[PDB]
Amino acid sequence: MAEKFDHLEEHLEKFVENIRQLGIIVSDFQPSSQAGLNQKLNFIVTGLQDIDKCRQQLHDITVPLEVFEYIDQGRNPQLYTKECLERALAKNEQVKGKIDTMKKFKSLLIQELSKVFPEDMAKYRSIRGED
Amino acid sequence: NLITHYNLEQAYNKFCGEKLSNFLSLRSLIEKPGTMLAG
Amino acid sequence: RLLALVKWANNAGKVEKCAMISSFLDQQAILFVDTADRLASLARDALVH
Amino acid sequence: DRLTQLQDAVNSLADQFCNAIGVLQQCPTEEYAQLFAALIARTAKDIDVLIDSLPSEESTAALQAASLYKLEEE
Repeated sequence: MAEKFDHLEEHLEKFVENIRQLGIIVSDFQPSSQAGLNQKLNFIVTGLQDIDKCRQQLHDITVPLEVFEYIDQGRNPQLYTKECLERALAKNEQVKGKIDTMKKFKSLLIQELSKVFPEDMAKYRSIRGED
Repeated sequence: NLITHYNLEQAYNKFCGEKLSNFLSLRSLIEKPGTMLAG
Repeated sequence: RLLALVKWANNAGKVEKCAMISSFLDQQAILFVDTADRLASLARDALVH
Repeated sequence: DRLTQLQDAVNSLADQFCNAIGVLQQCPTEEYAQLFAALIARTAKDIDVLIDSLPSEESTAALQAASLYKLEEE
């Protein structure tokens, strides 16, 4: 989905941002505002549970382990599609180059074949009529 | 072509002819990993 | 890293379908070269017997 | 002799059928295609042989014994 995705967002997103809060104040301890700090912790607990609720239905979703590594290397997916895209080039090269290998291969083939006896005559029915 | 028969072409535009840093240890875990009264 | 999961994890069905497409391809070329070696087997083994 | 050639021609027939693909399956780009225009062209020259190899055997060869026999007495 998206708006449960987007919930994981703005909520759990809010959870990261709240952390921005957490650190930024927790550089500086005022003897009590740990009240504010630990109320953020309180936010952390109401989160963590609510999250996991948002997290055991999150599906642990099937693991693109490597492309994981790739975004575990932070290298974002799009480059994946991109890089296999570059392969897909190389591969379209191979495949259709081979068709060419054919289209000449046959072509120059039949060329000489004619420059040789083009005389698989009767069965050239199928042959010619096969072109 | 065969994206032609594989519909990815939008992703062609997007995705015809940074990332980590772009869009703005632990992994080993990922391999082998009244509270107010307390503190 | 997570929210990045969140923030680019939009891509699944495609990207898989992609990798799939890759693999679809690659196997054609296998098929290809494999058919060839297949010959070469014939070439030697066949001939020399 | 001349037999062994026909045997050589069949050996070439496969040989061709292989490396005449060899690079193709493994990869000067139309130059390629003339490597290939060749590849066949070699195949050609072979088939030529085949053709000429060909006109070679003589066809009632069993009796040629009994011919030998009259010759034996010779």
